[PDB]
Amino acid sequence: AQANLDVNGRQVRAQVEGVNAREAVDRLEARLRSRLERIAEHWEARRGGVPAE
Amino acid sequence: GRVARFEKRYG
Amino acid sequence: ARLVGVDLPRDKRMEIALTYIYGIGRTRSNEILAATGIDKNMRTKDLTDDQVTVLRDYIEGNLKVEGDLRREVQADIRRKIEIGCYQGLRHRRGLPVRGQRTKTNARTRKGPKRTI
Amino acid sequence: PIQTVGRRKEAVVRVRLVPGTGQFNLDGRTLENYFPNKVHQQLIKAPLVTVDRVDQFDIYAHLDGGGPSGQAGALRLAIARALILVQPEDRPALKKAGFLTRDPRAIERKKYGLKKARKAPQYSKR
Amino acid sequence: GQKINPHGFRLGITTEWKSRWYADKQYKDYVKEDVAIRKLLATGLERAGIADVEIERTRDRVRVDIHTARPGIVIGRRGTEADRIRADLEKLTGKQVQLNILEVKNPESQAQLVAQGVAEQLSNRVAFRRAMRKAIQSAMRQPNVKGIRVQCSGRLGGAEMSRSEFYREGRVPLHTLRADIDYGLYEAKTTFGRIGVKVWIYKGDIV
Amino acid sequence: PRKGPAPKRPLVNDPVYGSQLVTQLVNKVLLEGKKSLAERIVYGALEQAREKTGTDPVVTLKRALDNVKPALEVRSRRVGGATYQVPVEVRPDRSTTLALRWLVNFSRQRREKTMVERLANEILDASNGLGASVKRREDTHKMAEANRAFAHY
Amino acid sequence: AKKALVHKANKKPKFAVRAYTRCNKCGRPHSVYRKFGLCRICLREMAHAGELPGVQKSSW
Amino acid sequence: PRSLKKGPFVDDHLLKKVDVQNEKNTKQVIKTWSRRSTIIPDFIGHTFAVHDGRKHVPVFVTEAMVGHKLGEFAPTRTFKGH
Amino acid sequence: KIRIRLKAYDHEAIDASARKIVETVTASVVGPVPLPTEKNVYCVIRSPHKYKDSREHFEMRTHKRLIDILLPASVDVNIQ
RNA sequence: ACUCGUGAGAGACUGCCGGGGUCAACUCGGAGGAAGGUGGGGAUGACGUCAAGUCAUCAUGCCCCUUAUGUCCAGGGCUUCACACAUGCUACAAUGGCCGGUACAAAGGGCUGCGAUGCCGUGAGGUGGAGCGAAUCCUUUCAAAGCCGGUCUCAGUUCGGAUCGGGGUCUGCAACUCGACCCCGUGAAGUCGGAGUCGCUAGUAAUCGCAGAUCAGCAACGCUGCGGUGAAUACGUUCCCG
Repeated sequence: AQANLDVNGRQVRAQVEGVNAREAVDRLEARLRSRLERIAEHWEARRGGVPAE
Repeated sequence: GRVARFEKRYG
Repeated sequence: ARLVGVDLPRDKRMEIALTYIYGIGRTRSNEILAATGIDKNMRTKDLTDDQVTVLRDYIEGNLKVEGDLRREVQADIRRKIEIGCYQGLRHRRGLPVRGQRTKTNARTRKGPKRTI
Repeated sequence: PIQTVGRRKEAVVRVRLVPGTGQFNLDGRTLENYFPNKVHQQLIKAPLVTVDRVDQFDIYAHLDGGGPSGQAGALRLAIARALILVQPEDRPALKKAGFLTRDPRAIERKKYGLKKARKAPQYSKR
Repeated sequence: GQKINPHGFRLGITTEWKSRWYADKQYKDYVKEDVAIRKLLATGLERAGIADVEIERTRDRVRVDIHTARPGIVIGRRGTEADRIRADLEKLTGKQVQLNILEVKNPESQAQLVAQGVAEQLSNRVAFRRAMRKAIQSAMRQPNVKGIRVQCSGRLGGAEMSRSEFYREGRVPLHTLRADIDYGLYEAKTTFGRIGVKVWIYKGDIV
Repeated sequence: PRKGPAPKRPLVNDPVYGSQLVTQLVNKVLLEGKKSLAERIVYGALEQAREKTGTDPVVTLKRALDNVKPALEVRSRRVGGATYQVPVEVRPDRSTTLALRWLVNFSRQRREKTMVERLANEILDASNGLGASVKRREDTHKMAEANRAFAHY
Repeated sequence: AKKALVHKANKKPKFAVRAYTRCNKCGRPHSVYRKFGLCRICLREMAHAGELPGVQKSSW
Repeated sequence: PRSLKKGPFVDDHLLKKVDVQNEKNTKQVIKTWSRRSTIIPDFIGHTFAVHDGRKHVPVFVTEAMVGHKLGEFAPTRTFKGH
Repeated sequence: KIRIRLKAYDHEAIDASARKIVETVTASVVGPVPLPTEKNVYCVIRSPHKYKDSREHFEMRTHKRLIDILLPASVDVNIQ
């Protein structure tokens, strides 16, 4: 299973293997969720990396 | 008539 | 001026003003203007009534325009439809009739895009 | 007599110079009928201007290849070479003017996979 | 794909064409009968290592020069093999065709012959490593041979997984134009499939 | 430009006016390589301005440039992982380039039925301080002023 | 290609609009060169092997 | 369309079929495979079983449809909608 | 006067042919007048399947020499 | 004699000078030269990665079909269309449309092919065959953008050409499904295009035309080459990607 999303110009793609369609789709969904979590780039996700003090 | 058009076209 | 029931534009060169007739384009306008003799570069507001008459009689003589041409085209399309030919049912459902591709294009016959 | 050549990106100009008046004979046509552009005339007459020797040489030219701009450039280079042949000692003034250097700016060869020499096909990441 | 064929890389500089004739209208049929002759000579002779095949054509007359490491096997003492090859070469619409059977001076500095031997040993029962070691060590003894690389790919040893292995000794600058690289490729037929063998050999450089 | 600044092209002087600025202008208005048409447009615009005002093209062109030449601009600068609109001083070459580009672009949107007439009207208005390019310069200077607090970095 | 089609290519019919090139050595119908009578793959391989008298790599 | 010099293209098979059909003034159903054959005024009464790809469609010729080809009246592709 | 036309795919071969041709005819000769080389260019796709963007170019070059007066299989001779 | 064609050769090597430099690599500037610092562009792609692509160029281990999954033929299909995505072409016009005149290229192809003069059509095109296996003849003598003159006057227009009706030419045994082109008429959307996104550092982007392969004909606006005219910008690595 392969998935490609265009989140506001940013390409997020994932690929998984499975023994059947259902398992592959579920693993693909989990992988895409992790990728989107790592992609956020909004303030809440970019506030701990901004230099402080 | 279409037949006349055939005659003038081909004859 | 009123020509075959068509109001010519206010100020146009004569052949391009005559283009406004449904049965006349540019080549037809040029050749008929050459045939009857009135100048091609002369405007619509300079037409004399005798000129209107001569274009009227020439056009009604060796040309078919406006309502007769429209109804003849419509009758031809309808007759092509009713004989069951390929172009018949192509006309019936509003699809291109000259073998054009329809997988993506042909929005002209399909009309504006619809979503579903 | 003296004869020289100028080359500019597929344009070739063979020039013959005599001490006559400032008359240009480009394949039988004058500087007006040929080259109907003021910028091209400046580009032609620039070596004469910097060498001060305007209107004291009658020029004949054989032109082949390229377009008006390349032909004008090749003609200017040929005029500069004719001037240096006739009078050597003004080489600085010409050379510092750059008229004595051939321009190696040719059309870059087209490459496979690209629409043009450098233009690339549009790539969509999606 | 990484490396282009070395013979074609230096075709116009170091190596020479394997077919020599001129044709404008008759280029296509000349090519047809050329490849027919090549396949006929490849299928007919397999015991003696056929190093090379040149073909020259002038109008009617064709000269086919074939190189082998064992000329006696491919030629007949009464002309039987010569008669066979002559008869099968007439039948290829070669009109008047004459053959020059020749022998290579060193049959271990030739990359094609080395690949031939390596494939023949690897086919029946020989472990591949022994084949490359013996071939390389035998190649180094020759005087003009200054470098050699031997590489085999496929299901080596009848395994279920394909592998690629290569051994080198000396200098093999495939990027250098003036250096000549004798290149030889051959496919060994094993019960588990086909194994590809490539050999590059460096004997000095020409200018 | 990662390894350093790039050399500049030394464009040549004009034949019928002998100034660098008009050649820069014809290069700016150039489209699709039609240099002859661009030169015709620029020369016609200069002649139209001369006929309207009665003075030399170049002096009123320079007056228009000085009227529309900017001195302060605003750039997006990222300091400490945060972006701000910092006012920046403009080098003379960049100011001239921006002024010429604004003149050409705003003359392209006029309604004088022809490129030559639009360009002539725009250059005359800029000389008198009425052109839209003058308004653009006023707005960019105002924006530079409004963000002066971010001038320290 | 298939042996049957390759052999059928050699038959001369009453109608020449149907004759296909079908490169000689392997019968590939697509991308056949008239001068050599070989498809692109075979043309490239034989050119690299040097079997074509005159053809060589390009550089310009 | 076909050039006027060459004449209309009608296949010989259904040609001789229609001459032997009209010689006794009886019009039985004629089954044919040549869609490319045009329509001749000699077909005015005859009805053809023109091939489609799966079966043969019956087409009764009239005066209006002369000059066309048989394949016009045997639609190949079947599309009803999505 | 008859024209001797040499066409060859190899350069050095064409010089050799022209040279011994003029040697054996020397008859007054015009010399091996060169003629423009004829170039045939072909572009092919490297991969058997897809990969269109990877192309390889080949050429065949024909050298022509002219002899006007008053062999290896590579070079031909056309006498007219 | 000058180009040009194609053979041989020379010519760029930090060669010389000045300064930085561990007197070292290397670097900055200058002279000379056509070219100054791997001159410009190509061919060339290390060990390997991604079980990348190709059992449909080809070969091939194993499995499978073998009165068929082999083989011959006609017709049809690969061209279907309520939609979605991608690559391109033409436009939305006055830096333009149309008409008349007029000047400059390179490269390539041609024998059962290129095919001229002349004649007949408005035009595809028809008749005809001069000369050419071609630095010779034909592709016209080759172009278009370009320059000059006239007209149009900012409008869904003299823009745009889709779609449709009618009439033809050529190839092919055959242009219905399913060719291209020519003539007359018809004259849609389209007013510079949201979020977002792509290419390009100089003979480059942009724009204009020409040729070739495949090819009986063409879906070619695609691909591979050739030349014509030819820009803007680069302060500098903080941010984005590798």
